[PDB]
Amino acid sequence: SSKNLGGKSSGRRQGIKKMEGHYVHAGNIIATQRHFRWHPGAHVGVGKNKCLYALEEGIVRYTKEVYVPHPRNTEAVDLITRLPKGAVLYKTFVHVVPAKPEGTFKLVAML
Amino acid sequence: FEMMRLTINRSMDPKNMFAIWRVPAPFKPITRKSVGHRMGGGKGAIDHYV
RNA sequence: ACCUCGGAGCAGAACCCAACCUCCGAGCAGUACAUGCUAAGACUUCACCAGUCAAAGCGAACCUCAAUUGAUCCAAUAACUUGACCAACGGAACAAGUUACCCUAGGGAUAACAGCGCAAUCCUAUUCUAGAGUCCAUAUCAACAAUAGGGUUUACGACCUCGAUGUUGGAUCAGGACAUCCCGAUGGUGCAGCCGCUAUUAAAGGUUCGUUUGUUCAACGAUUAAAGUCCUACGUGAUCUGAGUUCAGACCGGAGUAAUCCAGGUCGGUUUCUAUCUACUUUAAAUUCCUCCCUGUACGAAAGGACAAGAGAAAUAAGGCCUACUUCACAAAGCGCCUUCCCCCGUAAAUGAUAUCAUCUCAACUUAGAUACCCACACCCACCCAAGAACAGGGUU
RNA sequence: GUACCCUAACCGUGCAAAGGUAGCAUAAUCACUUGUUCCUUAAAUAGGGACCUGUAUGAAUGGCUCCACGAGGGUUCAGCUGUCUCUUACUUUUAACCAGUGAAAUUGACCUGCCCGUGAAGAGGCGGGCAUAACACAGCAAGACGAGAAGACCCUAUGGAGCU
RNA sequence: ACCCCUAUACCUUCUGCAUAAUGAAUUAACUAGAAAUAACUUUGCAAGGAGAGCCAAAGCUAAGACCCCCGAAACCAGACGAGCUACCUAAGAACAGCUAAAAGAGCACACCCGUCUAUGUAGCAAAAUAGUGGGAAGAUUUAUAGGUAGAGGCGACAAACCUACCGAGCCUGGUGAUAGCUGGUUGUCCAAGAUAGAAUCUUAGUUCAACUUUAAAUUUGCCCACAGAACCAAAUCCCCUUGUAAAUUUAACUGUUAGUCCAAAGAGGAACAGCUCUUUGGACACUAGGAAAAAACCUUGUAGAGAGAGUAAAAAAUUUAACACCCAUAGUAGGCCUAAAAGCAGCCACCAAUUAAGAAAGCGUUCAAGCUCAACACCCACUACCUAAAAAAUCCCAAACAUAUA
Ligand SMILES: C[NH+](C)c1cc(NC(=O)CNC(C)(C)C)c(O)c2c1C[C@H]1C[C@H]3[C@H]([NH+](C)C)C(O)=C(C(N)=O)C(=O)[C@@]3(O)C(O)=C1C2=O
Ligand SMILES: [Mg+2]
Ligand SMILES: [Mg+2]
Ligand SMILES: [Mg+2]
Ligand SMILES: [Mg+2]
Ligand SMILES: [Mg+2]
Ligand SMILES: [Mg+2]
Ligand SMILES: [Mg+2]
Ligand SMILES: [Mg+2]
Ligand SMILES: [Mg+2]
Ligand SMILES: [Mg+2]
Ligand SMILES: [Mg+2]
Ligand SMILES: [Mg+2]
Ligand SMILES: [Mg+2]
Ligand SMILES: [Mg+2]
Ligand SMILES: [Mg+2]
Ligand SMILES: [Mg+2]
Ligand SMILES: [Mg+2]
Ligand SMILES: [Mg+2]
Ligand SMILES: [Mg+2]
Ligand SMILES: [Mg+2]
Ligand SMILES: [Mg+2]
Ligand SMILES: [Mg+2]
Ligand SMILES: [Mg+2]
Ligand SMILES: [Mg+2]
Ligand SMILES: [Mg+2]
Ligand SMILES: [Mg+2]
Ligand SMILES: [Mg+2]
Ligand SMILES: [Mg+2]
Ligand SMILES: [Mg+2]
Ligand SMILES: [Mg+2]
Ligand SMILES: [Mg+2]
Ligand SMILES: [Mg+2]
Ligand SMILES: [Mg+2]
Ligand SMILES: [Mg+2]
Ligand SMILES: [Mg+2]
Ligand SMILES: [Mg+2]
Ligand SMILES: [Mg+2]
Ligand SMILES: [Mg+2]
Ligand SMILES: [Mg+2]
Ligand SMILES: [Mg+2]
Ligand SMILES: [Mg+2]
Ligand SMILES: [Mg+2]
Ligand SMILES: [Mg+2]
Ligand SMILES: [Mg+2]
Repeated sequence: SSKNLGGKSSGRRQGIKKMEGHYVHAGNIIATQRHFRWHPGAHVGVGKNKCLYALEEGIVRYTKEVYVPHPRNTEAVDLITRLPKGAVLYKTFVHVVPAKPEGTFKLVAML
Repeated sequence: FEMMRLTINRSMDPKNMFAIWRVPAPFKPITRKSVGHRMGGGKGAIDHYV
């Protein structure tokens, strides 16, 4: 018998690839996730499988910030506009603190 | 449950005593395979509840 | 039954994590037509293949979804591109059955018998006191349920053995347990007696012949004091059998196109071994039934009808012997004759304290409660023997 | 569905090429199965006679009777007898002793005991106990998972072969 | 010399063998690791090297050093076989006696065959002997020659027979067939060394990873501080110190990829299994001591000699059931229901006299009647340990011991 079939898929190997304080170069994938567990913050972009990658080069910091969705996000705005007064949502965000300056001015000629 | 209910209902005095359960009805299902079956071949059908 | 892909649990919190584990799905659809080009940095389903995200830049504008899928060769095409339920989904370009006529290499890595583990099932004992038993739980039986035990069934597991652990019943010989079928002792009874029912103790002794069936079993006939339950590699095939069962022949019914097959029936069908080692090869106390009397007594309204004590007669079992009978004949035998001797423990009572009564006492205490056989020992060359395989032994006056 | 049970001469409906006819029948026949009844026996899962959709009989896959015949399978009367109750006696062979000649399978080494326990789960060899001078000859078959044949069943192998 | 003490042959195979798993009587002799691509080491020469050809952004040339033995059933080619047997051809031979005289007739020799039994089973015999049997004038038996041959013959189909193993003869060759399977694989000494997984006509194998080994180069590797990792338990991830000395990369390969118990979290099954499946962690497949013997439990690891010493783990404890004495009139057969139900079938109430008794707590009666408890008095005082089994098969199993200072 045993009429249950399927369920043989392997693990997705998702989750955090870069924790706190890890030095991260530009484009490095920080986290891979099936749902929005960690949200993109400062200098962190999100890819269409909801992956999180660094837009700048620096230090990964996880913070907890208030959640204000876009006014075109219909279901999220519905949850907001049904929330009770005095309450605010909080989400875990991922930031990259840029370590290097954008560039320097240096002498090249003595015209 | 039948042992408890019959014994207490027989021995109690319904004019000056009262009894209640503090245990819910049998809900957890216990399954038994067929008699003489070899190991494997799926999980057995639900037999009773505890 | 499944074989590929995805989601959830198992796997609670980085990752990963199995089962012929528990559930749910997938082999698309919809939009767009820049769903263009190019390129830092990364992720990765534990390998590889495959898969995934993406800054900047050029050029424009001002994708949803969870899986939704298939390598290489090769084929089609001018090119760009496009080809499998290759679903056994890392895919052989294209190949089914059957074999008891079978063969080989291996496997106790793996089944059948046996052992072992376990005890679901099976069996037993207790606890509880519903109920049945006119009344009455506990003379007897016993529901729901609990505790404990056994290893006789059917399984389940796959640990020894496949460079063989031979098999069902039967013969022969039995060893053991007691959860006793009979005989012994005792307590209770809804035990008047005879019979019973139930429980405690007892394993010395015993436990039949036949018809059908290969049967273990089962049914039936005739008895008996009883015709026990088991274990012993379902005791025992280098002691036997081979009726059955699962080799080669064949038939019937059925299945299949056929070969062939049936956990269906039927007829037939080779059972080897010179014993090396261990072990062993003469250990004298017997039980039971029946008859008579007790006695038509006890008991009982009657019908029925004992237990003790004692006498006799057998039967079997063990040991032995030939007077007669019988097979037979300087003798060996049974179908014949002779002999056969102790208890056994469950409990029932007396006195009497802890507890100045009582109380049978895990109180001190009282009562019920073997002998036999054998026994000396360089006459020995040789002969004889009721002694003996050889050896040994007895006699030789 | 239809004549108290059973059973339909009967009616209705559907499919097929035809819907098993005569005969026999619990079979050398799937399960029921030791079918029911009579004979045979003291007693019958046997044998013979009868009934019977045989729910899987059946007509040259030949059906059913019948005369002879059969080292075919089954039953039986009577007799016979050691088949047995229940075994005994003798002779021959074998046997055992003396003499002559003289193999084979087997064999890790052995100075090769019993009980209980243990352990790759059944011990001569391990643990605890018990027993124990040495060595021949005859006999037995309980054990040495005894000897023989790289299991005749079962499974495996991208091993074979015969047949359809 | 034995007696005392210690001590479960070896090889292979395996999760694990004293195993009652394999092989081996013993002696002597014979009998099993062949090589490339690269790499590494050591030379020579060097932007070139090599005795043409080739390679070259330090290379090239030369050397060293590395890859076993035995075994199938089979398949094909060419020969040799019908002096046995299957069938056939040529020409022969045998069949007493009796019934009836005709017969694929009957009894029955010779003769042919082989039904049943027993013996034999390395035998007398690689199929026999003894008795018992079927046939014995025919589709019989038999001597001689010849024929049909293997992708075949021949067959009154047994898939029989074809020179003593014919589901396809035998011999030679291909051939040293092939074997993911079994067996075996030979001096000494030291060192490092234990198992995530994925694919696969694959699960008895292999390739990649993982682990392991060697040689190099380099700098961090393990242990970890705070802060940090999500909505719908134990812990882990990350990680500076600190304690330590390893780690990564480069080069070159093998082998392991058929796994056991224990503790923990779970799953399947019976909240069975010395069961099966994952995960974390030990131990085992390596030593020693202990738990009796002993894989997996406990103690302990780095090697030798000693007739020294301190220790680790390390020896099971329990023995259970006495419980009072004395007393009892009565308002009433409380009311209702019922034939009666009287304290006691079922209902309502539960007052009330004696000093002190429930309009009755058990029994017991058809109902009654009866006898115990609760109550007076009595008195020393309720004396009150609050606990509980037994079975199997050869023969119980160390001997024993309560009392000399941890
Ligand atoms: C003992 N008999 C009944 C027998 C039984 C089986 N089957 C079993 O193993 C069955 N045993 C169980 C019941 C399963 C435990 C058997 O498998 C066999 C045989 C017989 C042999 C005879 C063989 C014979 N040789 C070897 C003595 C022979 O030469 C021939 C012949 N006709 O040439 C054979 O047929 C023979 O080899 C053979 O096939 C036998 C068996 O296979
Ligand atoms: Mg999953
Ligand atoms: Mg998986
Ligand atoms: Mg990867
Ligand atoms: Mg861009
Ligand atoms: Mg496949
Ligand atoms: Mg595949
Ligand atoms: Mg056959
Ligand atoms: Mg074989
Ligand atoms: Mg078994
Ligand atoms: Mg009652
Ligand atoms: Mg296993
Ligand atoms: Mg075997
Ligand atoms: Mg052997
Ligand atoms: Mg053997
Ligand atoms: Mg008893
Ligand atoms: Mg047996
Ligand atoms: Mg034997
Ligand atoms: Mg055979
Ligand atoms: Mg015959
Ligand atoms: Mg024999
Ligand atoms: Mg021996
Ligand atoms: Mg004939
Ligand atoms: Mg001699
Ligand atoms: Mg033993
Ligand atoms: Mg002897
Ligand atoms: Mg074999
Ligand atoms: Mg394979
Ligand atoms: Mg094994
Ligand atoms: Mg051992
Ligand atoms: Mg031995
Ligand atoms: Mg063996
Ligand atoms: Mg051995
Ligand atoms: Mg083997
Ligand atoms: Mg081939
Ligand atoms: Mg000829
Ligand atoms: Mg004739
Ligand atoms: Mg004749
Ligand atoms: Mg045939
Ligand atoms: Mg055949
Ligand atoms: Mg080879
Ligand atoms: Mg070492
Ligand atoms: Mg595969
Ligand atoms: Mg393989
Ligand atoms: Mg296991």
